[PDB]
Amino acid sequence: MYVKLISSDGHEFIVKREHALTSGTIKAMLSGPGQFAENETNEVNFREIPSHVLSKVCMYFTYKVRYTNSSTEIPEFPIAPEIALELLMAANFLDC
Amino acid sequence: TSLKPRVVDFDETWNKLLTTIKAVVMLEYVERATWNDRFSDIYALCVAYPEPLGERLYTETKIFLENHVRHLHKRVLESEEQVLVMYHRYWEEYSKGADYMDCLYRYLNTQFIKKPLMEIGELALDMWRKLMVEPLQAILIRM
Amino acid sequence: DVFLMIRRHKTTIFTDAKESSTVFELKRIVEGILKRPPDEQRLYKDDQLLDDGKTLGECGFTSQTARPQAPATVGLAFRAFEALCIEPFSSPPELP
Amino acid sequence: MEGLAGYVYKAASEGKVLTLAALLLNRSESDIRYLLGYVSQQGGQRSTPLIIAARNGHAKVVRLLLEHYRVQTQQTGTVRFDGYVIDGATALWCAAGAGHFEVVKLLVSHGANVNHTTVTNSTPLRAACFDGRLDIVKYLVENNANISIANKYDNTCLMIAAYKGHTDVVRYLLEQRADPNAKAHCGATALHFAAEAGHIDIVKELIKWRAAIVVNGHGMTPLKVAAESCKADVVELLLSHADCDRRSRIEALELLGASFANDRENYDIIKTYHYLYLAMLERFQDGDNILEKEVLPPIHAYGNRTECRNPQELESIRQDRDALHMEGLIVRERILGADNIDVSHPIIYRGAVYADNMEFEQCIKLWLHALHLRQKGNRNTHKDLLRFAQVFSQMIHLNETVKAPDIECVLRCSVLEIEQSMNRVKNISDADVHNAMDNYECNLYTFLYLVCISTKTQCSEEDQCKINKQIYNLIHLDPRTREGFTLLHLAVNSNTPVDDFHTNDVCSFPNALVTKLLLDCGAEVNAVDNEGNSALHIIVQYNRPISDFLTLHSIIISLVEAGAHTDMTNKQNKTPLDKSTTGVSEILLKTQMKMSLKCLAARAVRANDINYQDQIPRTLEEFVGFH
Amino acid sequence: NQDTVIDLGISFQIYVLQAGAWPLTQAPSSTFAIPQELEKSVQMFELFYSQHFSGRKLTWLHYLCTGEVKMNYLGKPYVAMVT
Repeated sequence: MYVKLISSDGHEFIVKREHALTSGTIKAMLSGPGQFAENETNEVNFREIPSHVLSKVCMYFTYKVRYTNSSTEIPEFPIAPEIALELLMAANFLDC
Repeated sequence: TSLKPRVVDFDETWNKLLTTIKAVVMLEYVERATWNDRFSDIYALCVAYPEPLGERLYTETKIFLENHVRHLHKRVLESEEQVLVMYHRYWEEYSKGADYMDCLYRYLNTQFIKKPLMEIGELALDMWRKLMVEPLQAILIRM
Repeated sequence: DVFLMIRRHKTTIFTDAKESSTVFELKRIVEGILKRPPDEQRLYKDDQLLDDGKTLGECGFTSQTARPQAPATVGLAFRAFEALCIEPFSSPPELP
Repeated sequence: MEGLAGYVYKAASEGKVLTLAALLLNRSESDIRYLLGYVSQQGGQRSTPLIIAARNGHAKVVRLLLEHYRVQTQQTGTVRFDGYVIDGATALWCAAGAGHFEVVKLLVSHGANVNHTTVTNSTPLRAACFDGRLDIVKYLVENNANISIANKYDNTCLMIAAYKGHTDVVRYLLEQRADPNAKAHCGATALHFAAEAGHIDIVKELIKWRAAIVVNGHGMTPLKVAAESCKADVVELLLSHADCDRRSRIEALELLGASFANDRENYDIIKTYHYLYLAMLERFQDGDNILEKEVLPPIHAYGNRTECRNPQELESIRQDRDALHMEGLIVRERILGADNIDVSHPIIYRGAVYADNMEFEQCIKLWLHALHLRQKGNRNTHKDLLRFAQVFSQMIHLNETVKAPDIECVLRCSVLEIEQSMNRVKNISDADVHNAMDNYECNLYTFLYLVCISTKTQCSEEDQCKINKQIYNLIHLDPRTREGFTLLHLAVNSNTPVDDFHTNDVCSFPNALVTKLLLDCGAEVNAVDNEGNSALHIIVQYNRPISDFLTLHSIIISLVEAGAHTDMTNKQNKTPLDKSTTGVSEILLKTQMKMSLKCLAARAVRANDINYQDQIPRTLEEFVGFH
Repeated sequence: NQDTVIDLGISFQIYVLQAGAWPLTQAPSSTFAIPQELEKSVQMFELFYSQHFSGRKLTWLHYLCTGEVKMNYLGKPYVAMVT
């Protein structure tokens, strides 16, 4: 139900499995060998992306799950200028 | 240490990736940390700078798949006593390996292959058909 | 539909709940997904303690404050209660 | 001065003396020489003040200009305003073309330019012959000017005088030892070029001077050229030659009867039957040394007739008009061959007549044969495909069934003709590149009309597969108009022109069926034009969101489902949401938007102008480029 | 095909039909509250219809519709079909 996302800089992020399956690359990582079927950790080790971009993509996962289809009230995603151009490559890697 | 296009040596990363995909195709136990590291290596090789090693990676994967399918072909051809049992076991293993490898090669399929060539799982299935059951068509059908 | 970014050193959990609810089930679900004894949950909002029976809407965050696009941090230091040692996210590189 | 140049041009346009005296004096020498040696640009065309003096008949002003000053006649200017407007001509050329003898004689008397050669090396004798004034030609001949100056395509003055009512010029040429056997670019020895005009006296003069008979570049004797133009008098005169022989006489009479059957100006079916009867009677008159017909196999376009090898069947079909028309078409095709320029136009006229009487199937057969012949001849069939789209739209507007193989054939022909249109556009640098681009745009529009018609016609699975194959073949060339519009953009754009004929009743753009068919056939849905607008950028700009909302809804879904980006930007950095300019289109797009983190991150990168060169994967540099 | 197994707990057989074609009329306001047992089914179909048929709003008729009833408080006797 809950999967674990570990950044390169030691940081650990835990989000719901349905929330983290909206990105194709994490879905591929969870599938295949090493599923680690404890139904609680499913921990994936991201050896490249830093901690802040992983926090932002987890926030994006929750944001997209909440607003996958709603009314016109869709609030904008608060992307800082410093976190851009590093979240773009992160979304390219994750196929978000 | 970052998602930056960098000058990466093809030999070492391809050797590591070849070992991991051999373990995956043979359905042997592979560490999932190494599996995520091979996603990282796939991403690094797909958009490496200044040489976008996507054609090289695709050709090397095709060569490895051809070699693996030919080795299984030789084994199942010399095991004519239970060619069907061996073919069933090897088909289960190769189908699971092809699915898991298409999972591993998702970035290559979505960023170089389609956007023509064939997908890595599709290429694995095509190589299995063209070098595993096409030469063994007569024996498999008749037995 | 409140959204919380629970922090504990490096571990981070993204959780969805309601505005008018107790933190009892919040402690229970983080106990379930953390595999720890249920007596060490001491939630901290802006480095201060809060009541275990008071609703989390009045605890310091609400729908207008806590959003899926930008959840509010909640420290979850466990009793060995330990001091709040929430590791900050890695700073982005200095853009030109 | 440009203003002074305009002032002296207006002064010479009125043919005054004191105005030009005041406007060309009290100054230095260099500016005056520049003024008298420059052209003024009026109406987009450049002409000398001497040109406007000679054109309006004001020869007194140019005579006083030659008396007072030393103005030259070697100024470079245009030729005429009658659809030619090519430069390089001298002042004496247009002076001869103006039809005024006095200005020509005063220009000759001081600095004669009788031997002037333009870019087409056309002497003022060409303009004198075109105007038809005998005195100017006589003076030019007496001024020691060569009359054998042939053009790059060999347009001798005798031929260009023979093309119009200037038999006096041709005569004055031919009793001065003119060319008796000079060919041309198309091999016309002035007799192919004179019989089309039909001036019987000119042909009389040429026969009297023994102009002889020889086939042109298309393998046509001048007798056959006269027979093709439905002109009986020149046919008779060329027949009275004592060397034509019975075979050519019979085939010339038969071709004349054939041409009389299908022609706009000269249409007489009774003359058609009578000339065919005269040709047949001269064939079957002896029984010995007979001249049997080289009967071609029957062609499905002209029904299934097999000519008329007996007078009995010709008498049987005497009162049957459509059989006479098809017989004339068949024998005309046999005589003129299948690779002639003029063999296709009577077929087109017969098809138009058949379509006026709502006989659409035979019209389609005839026009398909004409299209096949013209494509074998490698000529511009942009007007013919428009006619096909018009007659197919009229069948739909009349609720008449349309044959799917006919649609497949015309679509394949349109695809091929668009291919040679692209080849012609690439090959031609600046000769007729505007006409080539107009033909290219017209061909793309006609292909769209044919596709829209094909979507509205019930077709079998194999026929639909063939139509989709032709569409796929055209899409893989990626055709683009002047403003970068791909074939998907025009089917999306509401500004795509529709022909004023029956295509308005069927081909209405935007059309969801055309867009869906193109996307199923593999259209580049993310392709942008020169301005950068994608296929989604133009559909949101539609100004009729509710009148045809069923069309607008069915096309936005198709583009997004095909894979068009709902967030990409043009060269002006405008999201289709921003360029939606309509609440309904914005609502539909926002309903069909599939949000992603990559689009948001790229939009944030582009908004903050972050330096993204060489910091991102090369497959993502384009992603930042349009997001 | 959803990412998670949606616990419908219901058999759903809606008859979706056009607005301007059918002569059905909701001129009275007819204020009605959907009960909680079928509250999940009505919400999932709104997500399904808006995903496959964009730009279509769905007003629900509450008088020309029926179905079986789950009477847990009644001891579940004699399963009935009511509006």
